Parts: sequence; C-alpha cells; structure tokens
Amino acid sequence: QISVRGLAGVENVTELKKNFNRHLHFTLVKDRNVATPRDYYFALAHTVRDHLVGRWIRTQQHYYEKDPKRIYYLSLEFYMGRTLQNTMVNLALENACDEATYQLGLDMEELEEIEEDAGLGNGGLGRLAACFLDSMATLGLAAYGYGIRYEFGIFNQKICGGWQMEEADDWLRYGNPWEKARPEFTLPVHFYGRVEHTSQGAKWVDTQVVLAMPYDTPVPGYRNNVVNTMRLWSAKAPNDFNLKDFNVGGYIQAVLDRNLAENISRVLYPNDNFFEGKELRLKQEYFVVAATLQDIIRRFKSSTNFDAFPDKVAIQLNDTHPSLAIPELMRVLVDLERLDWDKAWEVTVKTCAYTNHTVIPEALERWPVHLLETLLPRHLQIIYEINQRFLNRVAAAFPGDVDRLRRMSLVEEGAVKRINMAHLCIAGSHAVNGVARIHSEILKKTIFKDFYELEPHKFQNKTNGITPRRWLVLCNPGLAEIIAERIGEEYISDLDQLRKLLSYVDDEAFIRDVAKVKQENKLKFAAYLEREYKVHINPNSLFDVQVKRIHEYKRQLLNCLHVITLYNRIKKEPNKFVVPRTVMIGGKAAPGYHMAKMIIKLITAIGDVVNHDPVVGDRLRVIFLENYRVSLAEKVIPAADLSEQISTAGTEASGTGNMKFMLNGALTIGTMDGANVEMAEEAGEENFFIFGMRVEDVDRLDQRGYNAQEYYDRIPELRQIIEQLSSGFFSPKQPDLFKDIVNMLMHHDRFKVFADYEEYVKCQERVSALYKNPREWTRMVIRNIATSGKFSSDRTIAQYAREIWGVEPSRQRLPAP
Amino acid sequence: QISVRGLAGVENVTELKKNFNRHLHFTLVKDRNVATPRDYYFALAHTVRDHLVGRWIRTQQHYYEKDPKRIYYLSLEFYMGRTLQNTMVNLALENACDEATYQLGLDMEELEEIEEDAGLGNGGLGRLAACFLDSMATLGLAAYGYGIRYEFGIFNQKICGGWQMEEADDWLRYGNPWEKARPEFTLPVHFYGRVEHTSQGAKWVDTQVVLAMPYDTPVPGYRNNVVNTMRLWSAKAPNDFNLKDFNVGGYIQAVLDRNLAENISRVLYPNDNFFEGKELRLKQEYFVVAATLQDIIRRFKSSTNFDAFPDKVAIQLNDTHPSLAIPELMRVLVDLERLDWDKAWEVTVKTCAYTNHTVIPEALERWPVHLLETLLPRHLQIIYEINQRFLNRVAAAFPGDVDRLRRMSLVEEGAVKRINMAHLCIAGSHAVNGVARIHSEILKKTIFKDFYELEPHKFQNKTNGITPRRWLVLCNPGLAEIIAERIGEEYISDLDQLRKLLSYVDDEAFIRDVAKVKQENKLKFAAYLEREYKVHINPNSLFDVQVKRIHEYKRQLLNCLHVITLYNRIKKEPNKFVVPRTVMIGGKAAPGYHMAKMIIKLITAIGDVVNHDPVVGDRLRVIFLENYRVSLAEKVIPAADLSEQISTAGTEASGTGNMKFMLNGALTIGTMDGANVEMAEEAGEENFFIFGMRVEDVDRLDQRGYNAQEYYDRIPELRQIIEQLSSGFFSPKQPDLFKDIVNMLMHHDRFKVFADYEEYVKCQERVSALYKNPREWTRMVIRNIATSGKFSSDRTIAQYAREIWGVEPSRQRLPAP
Ligand SMILES: *Cc1c(COP(=O)(O)O)cnc(C)c1O
Ligand SMILES: *Cc1c(COP(=O)(O)O)cnc(C)c1O
Ligand SMILES: CC(=O)N[C@@H]1O[C@H](CO)[C@@H](O)[C@H](O)[C@H]1O
Ligand SMILES: CC(=O)N[C@@H]1O[C@H](CO)[C@@H](O)[C@H](O)[C@H]1O
Repeated sequence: QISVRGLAGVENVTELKKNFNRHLHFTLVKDRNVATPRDYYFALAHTVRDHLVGRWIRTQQHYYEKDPKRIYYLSLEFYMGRTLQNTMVNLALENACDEATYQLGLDMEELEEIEEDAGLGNGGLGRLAACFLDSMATLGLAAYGYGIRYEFGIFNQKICGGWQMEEADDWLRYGNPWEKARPEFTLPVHFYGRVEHTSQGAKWVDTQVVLAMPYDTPVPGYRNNVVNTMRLWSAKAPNDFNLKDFNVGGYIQAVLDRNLAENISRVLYPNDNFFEGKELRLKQEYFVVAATLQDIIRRFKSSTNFDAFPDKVAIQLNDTHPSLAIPELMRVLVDLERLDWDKAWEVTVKTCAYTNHTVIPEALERWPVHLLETLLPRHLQIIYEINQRFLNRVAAAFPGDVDRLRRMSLVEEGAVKRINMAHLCIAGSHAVNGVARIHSEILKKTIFKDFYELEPHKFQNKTNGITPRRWLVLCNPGLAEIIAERIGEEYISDLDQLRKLLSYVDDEAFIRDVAKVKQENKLKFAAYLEREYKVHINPNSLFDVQVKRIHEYKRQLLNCLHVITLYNRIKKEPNKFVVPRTVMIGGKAAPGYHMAKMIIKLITAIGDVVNHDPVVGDRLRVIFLENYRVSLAEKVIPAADLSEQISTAGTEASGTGNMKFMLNGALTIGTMDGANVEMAEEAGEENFFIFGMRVEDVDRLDQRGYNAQEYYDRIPELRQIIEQLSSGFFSPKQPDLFKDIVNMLMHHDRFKVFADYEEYVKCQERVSALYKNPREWTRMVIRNIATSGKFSSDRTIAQYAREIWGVEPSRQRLPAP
Repeated sequence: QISVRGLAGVENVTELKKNFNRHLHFTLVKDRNVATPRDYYFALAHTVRDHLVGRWIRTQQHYYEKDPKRIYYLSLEFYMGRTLQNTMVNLALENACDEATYQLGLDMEELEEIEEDAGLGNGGLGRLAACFLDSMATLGLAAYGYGIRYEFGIFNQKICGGWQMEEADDWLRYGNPWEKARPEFTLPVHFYGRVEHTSQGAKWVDTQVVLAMPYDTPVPGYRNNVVNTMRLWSAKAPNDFNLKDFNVGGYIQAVLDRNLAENISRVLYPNDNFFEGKELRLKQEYFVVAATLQDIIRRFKSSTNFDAFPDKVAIQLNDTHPSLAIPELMRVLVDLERLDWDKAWEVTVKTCAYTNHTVIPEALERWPVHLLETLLPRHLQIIYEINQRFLNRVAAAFPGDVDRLRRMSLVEEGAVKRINMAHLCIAGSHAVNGVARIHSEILKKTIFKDFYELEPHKFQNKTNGITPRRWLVLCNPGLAEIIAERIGEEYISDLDQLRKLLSYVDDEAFIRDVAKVKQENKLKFAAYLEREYKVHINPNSLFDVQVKRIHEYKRQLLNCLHVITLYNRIKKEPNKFVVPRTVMIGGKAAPGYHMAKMIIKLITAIGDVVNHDPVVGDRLRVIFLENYRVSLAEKVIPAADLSEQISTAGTEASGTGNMKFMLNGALTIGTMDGANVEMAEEAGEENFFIFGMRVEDVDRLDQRGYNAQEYYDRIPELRQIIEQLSSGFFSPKQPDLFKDIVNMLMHHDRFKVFADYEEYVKCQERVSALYKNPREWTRMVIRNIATSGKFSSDRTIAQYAREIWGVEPSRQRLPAP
C-alpha cells in the first residue's frame, strides 16, 4: 500500500467489508457460492457509491442555502471513462478498499477491469469536458454538467484482417450503478409546428412533444467533500398523442413507433472534427438545449426580474453544438416571460460564453436553412432578427464596407442558405475563447478577424489542461508516490508545486526511481499486451507512441513514413546497431471517413511485413493498439517513452494527449502546434524535440503552392517508400490496395506530409541518440515532469471562473459528510 | 390493527423504520425535506423487498440440494397487479409496516396507491396464471413461471365523450423494485434462415439472432418462507451482425435498426379470446418458448440420458400460445442431442401437458403455413412429420375413415394452408384439460371429440380457482377478520374450512357483522368514486356489478337491456316504489373490436340519460367503471351486492371473476355456464339466481334457427327498447349512432341476447325482492361465502400436481429465513 492512496484503518476496513457483503446479498441477490467477478465488481461499486451519497446531498443543500452563482457547462459529449477508482481516489478510500477486498480474498485491480467505460465522447473535446467537471468540483464551484445520455456511446473498435470493424457500445447492458434516474423532473421538448402571430406576441403551436428524462451522476471533488452533478437527458415519448392521435394505422404500430421519438438519445455521432448536417443531430442539439434551459430557469426562479439572471447564472457553450441555447433563451424570455427584445438580449449576452475548439472548415457547423425552417420555425425567425440587428451594428461601425457585412452575416448565401453557428455564438456571447495561445491568436488574425475588430473585448484565451487526479495519481501511482516522497501530497491539487522537483534533477536517487517507475510501467503494459491480444513487444525497446483519433491532420501517415524509413535502413545495413523501438499507433476512425480507415489498414499492413522479417528481429516492432479509449489511455500513457504530437502546424487547436504524456514521464517529439508551443516554452525548448514548419512556414508554402512532387524528386529515401507502396510491397495479394493514399500524398495533401518528412526523420535520430544515454534521457524527463504544472485543468478552470464566469474558486473543504 | 395482519412487535417496527430511512437516503438519494409520496412508496418497497431476498436465495439453494421434479408454467400472460401489499401479507409484515410508517408520520394505504399495476395480461387467462404462481409457492412446489417482460402491458383506458381512448401503459417509467435483471443468463434465439440436410441430421443455418435477457421476480408463498421465481424474457439485439453485416446503409442507421429485434418484447397484444395472426405475435410466441426451453435443459443437465427428463421436468402450456414448445423440444433432442425420433417423441409427450381455455372459433390459433415456412422452417418440417405419424396412428385405429383423417390433421387445407395449434398440443401432450366441468365435457363431446375417441386417457378437468390471499385477505381485511374471529386463521391456506361458517347462518351477531363489513366496503368505494372521477352514487342502493373484458359473448348488452327496462318502468309509474340500484359496468375493449367499442358508448349514453332525469332521482344510476384492472377489481368486488355472470350458456369456459364475487359476499345472477354451474352446485341452487337457456336449449335453438324478430314481436317492453335505440332516444345529436348494435341484435346475434331477456328480467325482480329483506339477503350471502372453498386455486393446483405433474404438494414451512 502506497502513501498517496490513503489510510486503511481498522474501523474503515471492517465497515467496508460489512457493506460489501450487504450489497452482494440484498442488492445483487447472490451468495458467495454463485457470485462471479462481475458480481463482486458491483458489490464494491455500490459500497463506494454509498460513501458518495451523504456528501452529494449536503453539497446540493449547501448550494441551495448559500445560493452562489451557478455555472452550467453544456456539451454534447462527456468522455468519463471508468468511475470506480476515480471515486475512491477523490474520497481517499483506495487503500481501505484494497485491504477490505484483499481480506475478502479478492483482487481489487481485477474487479476494476470489469467496469465498462462511459464513452459518451469522441476524443479530446469530450474528455476535456470530463476533466473540467473534476476540476470544477475540486475548486468548489457550484457547477453542473449538462448533456445527453446516449444508450450507445463511441463504438467499440475491432480489427479484422487489418481493417477497422465497428460494433455497438452497449455500455448500459449490465446497468450503471453511478447514475440516479430522476423521472420526477421530466420536462417536455417541442419540435416542428408553426408560428402564430397574435395580438401580444408570437406563439409556437401544433408541435410534436418529446419528453426529456434526467439521469444524475455524482462528480466528487478531490478530498474536499464536494460532490457536484452531471445531468444527462434521455428521450421519452409521451403516452398520449404518440398513441392518442386517433383515426389511423393501428394500436400496435402506434406503440412501436414510440421508438421514433426516443431515437434522439440513442447514439453518439462518431465524428471528431467533422460536421455532418443530419436532422437527427440537430434534434439532439436542440433536445439538450431546451431541456437544460427549462431546468436552469426553474432552479433560478427558486433562487420576476431577470436582470439578476446573469448574476446567478453562467452558461458555457462547448463548441457550437449547443449554440441553439442563444435563440432558445431569447425565445423563452420574449415569447414566454414577455420581456422586451433589447432587455432579453442584454441578459442572454451576459449569460452566455462560447469556447471554439477548431479552425478546420469541415468541422464548422453550418446548418441548412430549410432544416431549421421545418424543425424549429420560431428559432429561425429569432436568428434572422438577431442577424438583422447585428449587421446594423456592423454597418454603423464600418460605413460602406459591404463585403464586411456579407462576411459577418449569420446567414450564409449560396447554393443552399445556411446559418453559421459560430457567428451566432460570437454575436450572442460576452466572451469567446480559443483553447491554446496559438489557436486563440489564429482566431483573431484569420477566421474571426472581422468580429475581433468589432468587439476586441470578447476575445480571450484559456489554454486547455488535464486533471492530475485521473492522469497521474490514478493511472500512475508509482510516479505519484516517488514524487510525494520528496515534496508531499499538496501538488495533487496544486500542480505548480511540481517545479520543486527541479532541485532533484541531479539527485542520483531520484533519477534512479524515476527510471525505475517507467520500467515497471512498461513491463506492466508489455504483459497486458500478451494477456490480452497475444502480442510480442520487448520491454527494453524505446516505446514510441501515437494515440489519438485517426485523422489526416494528425498525420499518422508521417509516422508511418518514418517507420518504413527505419525498416528500409535496417534492411540496407542489417548488422549495424540501431536503438530498438516498439512503435505503437492507436485510435478510432469515424465510420464514414474512408481515408482514415485506409490509414489504419496501412499501419497494420506495415506491421505484417516488419514484425515477421527475420533480419529485423526485435529491433523494430509496429503494433496497432485496438479500441483506443480512456481506460486504454490510462494504461499506455504511463508506459510511454516518446509522445508523437505531429499535426501540421496550425491544425491542432490545442491537443490534450500531449499534456498527459508530459505529466507521465515521456519526452515529446512534435511540431509547434496547439499547446505544444506552451509546453516547450514551460520546459525549455532544449528539453523538447521540436521540428518542422511553423505556422508562418505553412502560409508561405500555400502562397507558393504546395507541390509534393518536388520532395519526391529530391529525397531518395522518400521516393523509395512511395514506390514500395505503389508496387504492392505492403499488399502482395492486392498490389494497388494503397493507390488512394499515394494519390493523395502526391496530388492533394492538404496537410503537407512530405514537407516535414526530412526534418522529422532527423529529429527522430536525435531522439535515438539521447535514448542511448539512460541518465541524460531521464534527467530531461525530470525537467518535463517538473514544468507540467501549468497544464492542470485546475489552472484552466480557475481562469474561466475569474475571467469569464465572475466567480471565485475555493479549496475550502465542505463541512464533512 | 386487525388480527390477520400479523404482529407489530417492538423489535420489528424499530428495524423497519431504520431500514426505511436507510433506503430513502442511500437508495433513493433523498432526505425528508424533498421526498415526495412516490419516494416514500419506493423506500417502503425496497424495505419489504429486503425481507424477501434471504428466503428467495435459500429456497432456490434448497431446490438445488433436494433436486425435486420441477414445474414450468409457460404463459404469454401474467396479470400480477400490485406487489407491495401481497408481499407483506405473505410475509406477515402488514401490521408491522403499518405501525412503522405510522410512526414515521406516513399513511401506508396512500403509499400503496402509488404502485403501478404489473398489467402483463388481458384478463382471466393472465390473472389465472398469477393466482397459480401464488398457490404453487404456497403449496411448496418447485415451480417457475416463464413469460415475456413487455415494456408496455395492457393499455390504460380513458373515456372521452363516452368513447374508449387507449394510451400506452408505461409501467416501468419509475422503475420496478421487484425485478432483478440477470444479464449473465442471456440466451440466443434464432429466426428465419434455412434448413440444410447433412450426412448426420438436419441443420438450421443462416438465421437471424435475437438475445433473450431474463428478469427474475420473486413469488412468495403464504407464510411458509418459500419464494419461487417468475422469469420474464426481454429482447436484446446482438452487438455484432446487427451492425457487423458490412457493405450497407450506414453506422447510425444500423444502430437505430436494433429497435427491430427488440420490438419483440415491446408490447402485449390487447386481445381477449380473439386470435390475430400477425408475424410479431408469432415471434413473441417462439421467443418465449426457445429461451425457456434452453433454460430448462441447462438447469436439467445440472440436476446424458434424457429418459429421466420427464421425471425431473413438467411443462404446462397455458393455452396454445406456447405450443411451439412441442416441436422446439423435438428439434433440440433430435437435431442437437441426436436422439432418435421415437425416443425424443416419448420424452416430449411425457413432459408436456396442455390446458385449453375456450371453444370460441375466433379464438383458436391457426397459423398460416407460409408464415411458419419463412420464420421457422425447421419447425414446420417437424410439424409435418408429427402430423404424418399421428395420422398413421389414426388410420390404424379407424381404418377407412377418411373424413376423420382430414378432421384430425394438424394441417388445415383450404384457401390458405394453416396449422391448428390445438391439434398440435393434443398430439404432443400426455394430458389435456378444460377449466370447468361443463367446459371439459364440451371439449370431449364436440370440439375434440375425435381426439377423445382416439386417446380417452388424455382428457381431464381442472376447475379454475382464485387465490384467497389476494382475493380475500388483501382486498377485504374486514371480512377476513370477522371470519377469523369465529374459526381461526387456518382457512387462508385451507379455504374448505369456510364451511364451518354454515353453523353461524342463524347467529344474530355474525349476520350483523357480515352486513356491516359490506356496508363499510360500499361507503369506502362510494368515496373513492368521488375522490377520483367526481361521481354521485348512493351507498344505500343495491350495487349491481358487471366487470370483465367487453365482449359480445359476455353479454354486457343483455345487462343494458335490463337497465333500460328499469328506466322505462320508472318513467311509466314514477311514484311507485322500486329498490334503488347503482348499476356498474366496467371493462376494456380490444382496440380493433368495433362492436365492443360501440357497447361501451351505449353504456355511457344510457348513463347520460338516466343519471340526469329528475324523475328517476337516486333510484337508478348507471356508471361505467373506467380502466378496469386488477387494482380496481380489488376495490369494487368487496363492495358488490350483485355479481353479473350472464354469458350465453356454453361460451364462458370457466370465468374467475364469478369466484371473486362469491368469496366477497355478493350474490350471483347468472346462466348455467362455466364455473357458475359448480358454484351453484356447491352453494345450493336455491341460494343462486339462475336463469336462461342451458347448453341443451341453445343447441335446440340453433337446430331450429334463431330468429330475433320473434322475440321482438311478442315482447312489448323489448320492442320499446329497440325503437328507442333506433330513433335516437339515447343519441339525440346522432340519431343512427347505434344502428350497428340494433342491426346485430335483430339479424346476426351469435349470442342470442333476446332469447334470455324475459327470463333475465324476471330473475332480476326476484333479486330486488330479496334485497328488501336485509336479514334474509345476508343469510343467503353467508351460505355462499361458506361454500366457496372449492374455488381456491390451492385446490386447483393440488389437482394439477397430483393428476398431471406427478408431484406432492407440501404445507411444510421452509427452514426459516
Ligand atoms: C486525452 C484523449 C484524447 C485526446 O488526445 P489528442 O492527442 O489531444 O487528440 C483522445 N482520446 C482519448 C480516449 C483521450 O484520453
Ligand atoms: C378476475 C379478473 C378477470 C376475469 O373476470 P371474468 O369475469 O372471469 O372474465 C378479468 N380482469 C381482471 C382485472 C380480473 O381481476
Ligand atoms: C472539434 C474538436 O474536437 N476540437 C478539439 O478540441 C480539443 C479540446 O479543446 C482540442 O484539444 C483538440 O486539439 C481540438 O481538435
Ligand atoms: C382465451 C381465454 O382467455 N380464455 C379464458 O380463460 C380463463 C381462465 O381459464 C377463463 O376463466 C375464461 O372463461 C376463458 O374465456
């Protein structure tokens, strides 16, 4: 039992064992003779859950009594992962439960592996929302996460014949012990219908009604007894009209068709940085917004002058997905509360804040007018009015600038009329932020330049972060322990204290412990790999890892080119020494993203060749990590030596995986993109492996005109690789299998893979040179870990609180349980 | 607190209050400040449930140890109603819980009204299965009820403008504390596909797979610590093929289409005594049978010579709904276990028993061959083989009788080929029974005459019954108490002891108590009527009740004719004295049964006229009891004076509502149909109000030819009624509203309403004459209650056990909890 895992004191262990047996009997209705590992997992989950309830109830009672300003984080994604260990960590019950289960003859770590991941997110955006919820609770903010309870989260990825196969993530199959259904708080949501203009105001009538049933999940802060709530809405059909609309096609059919309204919360769209304008997605977006706003207003009216609304409520929009909150708030205030437009607008603007997460054009939401027209007629009218008044403001500030007017319009003209949701968000929010310094600057200099010129005060930066609880203490206890031994435990909730480790960079003892922990993590992971999936990696090789969603801008393809280069160099000089490497690439491709699926096949195709070449031996291995998800991230990241963050400069808004690797003892090879810039700034550029074009360089190349052929003609090693791909060297039975990839690299590569190839290969050689010197590699690692403090989501949330929401974070512990 | 409700002893009450608060806090996550009545209901339900778990686990462990013969009751319907009070009654916790909640400042009776009915049945057939489960547990049989967990049970009936409106019964909305999901025991069910004949046997391949997930509900016996199980299957789509069948229409659509396989357990077909040959119904029937048989075999292989199978297993088929169990058992034994046909057939016949519940032709299941052909190709082949071998047996016993062969064939020739499931059941079962003596005789003399001649030994009778726990102790505690005061509590599990009450028929004290209880029940119900539904009945009037499903054979129309007769007689002689009556009619009509819906409208239309006629006053009231269901039956039956059981002789197989009224102190007016015959036999015909044609009389009339016109021409009062209906007297704004009803009564009444009119009216006059003499009315009531013992489902189950299943019932209490 390690120090940071809490105390396992007599009374506690005895009490836990007692309650464990209680739940196994009464809750699961089983006895020790027929109980399976899953039964034991659930008995433990219910036992831990019990310790959470008391504090959950008083935290909420507390907010009712003190009535502080409330923060509502709206997101269509919350990538939570597993909850058991995280709950134990935050409640300081890990060692007690470990002992209690040990005495019951059970291995707690094998029980934890039974829990299903709550994968209600695609990647970075969804996981950021999860880290934020943790930090808001740890900082004592009266915050509520609001989203959708998808019955099917991100699909489980299977690799068959080297190809990605998708299968439904039935995560609720065995039940979810963490959520609490609150059917009593069900709210109605309206769709379709038409607008009627009456004597006093407009009325939205003849609508289809769908019920929103909330499920609450507790979010515990770190050892402060604060337990906030994440409320997820589930779609339910009403019992009437969805059957009472008589004169029709039969009783049975009417009941079966209920699964037409309930499909709204059925599944998560599996896209990462890609907009898909489907009606079902729009319905989901309005569903979460409509239900949430009614809940917010209801809670407020308990706290009718809405002038104080902005003082008691803050609504944060995670991307444009929940952008309809702006016109919906206006609708309720104008149509239902009967406030004058101007007054309602003032309240709305002061209440909403918008966070932008990307500059990629194919990721921006632009909804066709005909869709909004049919599904939400009243909102479309409100949007037109907002646009009209906004453009009048622009025209007054920039007289005669007619092109500026069309550029800033919320309504985009063309083949099909569309509403630019990003423009909607900027107009209706008092604050707009990017997620990394370089991203926020790009927003002001390019994409939102016109808006910045009109309202410079709205634009801000809030560099992303990750929670040190899940991403250090939970997944890397070994490291957290050796750190605690030197500087105490205070850093867990004050990551900046990791800087104290700088005075240990020359400590022979510490250097040895740091390296020891990494080695243990690698052996641990190397074992998991065989135990599950039967694979052959060598724990002595350099663990080169690139895990994140598969996307062309992420450039998994550049990594592939390097891997093939290494392979060719070995075959050319077989008996020459090279630092052994285990290259691991993992990530999911969106089901309808062809090129992404082709990239996965190439990676496995390369492994098929490299992993079975006698001459290579155990000097180079290429493994594709199947079903990359939060729980897998918690295993591979602590075991990594090299972190690949190689997106084309200017494409990765921030990145968060980069921060996770830095905190866990891996060195980083990457481009000056997103948060990589600030990470290098914090650690010192001489302690980072930076390469490739900077944003300025990419722009030059575009002015010039990118011609991949040039690089192909002047770089022999690159030419060889392309010829191997084209000739079928990696696909014997299908010679032209990778023709699309080659065609893209050569004629229409929007991300300039070839442009950074030479610089990349050279930088990688420097990485291999340092790995040869264990002591110096580890000292550089220490300098990275020691300067990763700025990337704690606690820092990020404290900035949102003070600069956007107008609330003060607190580390004060709540009056016990 | 009344005696029969158990003890409320210090330690128990203290413990219950403690656990109540425990669940309210930890389970519901609420505190006394925000808890609603529903929250309190759930805290109490979980508290009572806890006392059930211990015994449930040891009962099952007990069956595993002693390995007795097991009884499997297969039914597509289980009309359970509410579970809270029933559980308390059977565990002897009613007074303790009453006191415990009282001390917590809560009214337990108002909490009980919050529980939703588990309406997984249509009427008599489904409720019989529920009473049987109770009796099997009370008699210590190792029995399991197997059915389907419909997410939508029988629709909730609303009356709008006098018409029936249907709305979805979302009974699981707030959760079900009584069931326990057992996802670990999920089993696959196959559909479609094709048959392949290989070297060694036939193979069913290329099928669609649907998963069957079981949910277990505890069934406690009466104070014997026995807790049996009712396992209900829920449909689940697999995560693969229902997504892995690549090369198709999109990821999102594939996930949404999962609600194509899961629709199997979505809703209960709302038909009572009416066959609807839809594919979805056939899928439900096979779904329950396939999942159940695999579960049975699996449990057996734990108990490979299947020769002992019939000694360890008994399968009871409730009607033909689960008839596919016969060919499915053969399929598994022949195709999977590789037993020779003859051996497999011997086992199947000795294992299965069939109970027939009706002789109405439109209720008999006859599935089109093309349906079975496409959905279950292997089963169709097995059915043909069974038929072939059965007909060879018939041909050998009755040489040259070619018409007998076509009459007995399982395959029905004609416009469309169909399989007669009843013939299938008789051929593949070792016992076939009717549900009342007269019904069982009709089966042998008519419908199944040919089969009886071939195998006389298979035909039996098992008169239906009702459980005295729910239908006396639970719904009429007042009566159970005054009975217990005189003869003890032993009768609750030995109803025959009620005969001792015969020696109290002249007891002035008892006569007074009996009448007092009825009066209290009527006041109680008269109040409920106003509290809910705002209505005006008078507690001093005779409560004339007819509650059951609306159907032409049940003759609610004959009752209507009498009601109109009374009304007309009053209008003719306003100032003449007549015994005051409150006529109550209630019941649901199947959504697609036009005539049934028209009958409901007529009843309310009559009330509209009669209830607002100044001259009538409070002498006659016509009320339509909305949403008749089990919970409503528990309220109205104890309050009834007159029970209407007036089906056309030979149409009501047994009836069970008739038994409920008899046990609760109501006199009966009825035809010699179903169990009415045996009830009159037991009580003495001079203590029953019998009228109308007997079965023999109906047959004569059919030989003759039924001509309604004759009765219309010779009965002035009847003529007047028909003319009032035709002229629009009961539908002013729609003069011909009831044209269909009149047309039917006059030209195509299959149930001869007019033929029994005169006899009915006269009998009703005799009922009014006796009601005028309180003392004599009550003495006759006592003679009915005292002779209702034979109708306890404990008697019924004991007979099934000894004469069909080959097992001995036991009243021995299980070794405590
Ligand atoms: C942290 C995380 C991400 C984000 O990784 P990036 O490299 O920033 O894209 C994606 N998926 C999972 C499961 C994560 O844990
Ligand atoms: C007992 C019962 C029935 C059966 O009544 P019959 O008059 O035999 O048709 C039908 N419905 C409910 C809810 C019952 O309690
Ligand atoms: C649309 C979307 O998911 N954008 C992503 O948001 C996360 C969290 O801010 C960033 O780290 C990532 O670089 C950016 O691509
Ligand atoms: C098909 C069907 O529901 N038949 C019914 O079965 C119940 C229970 O046996 C009988 O009481 C009733 O008279 C009979 O009509």
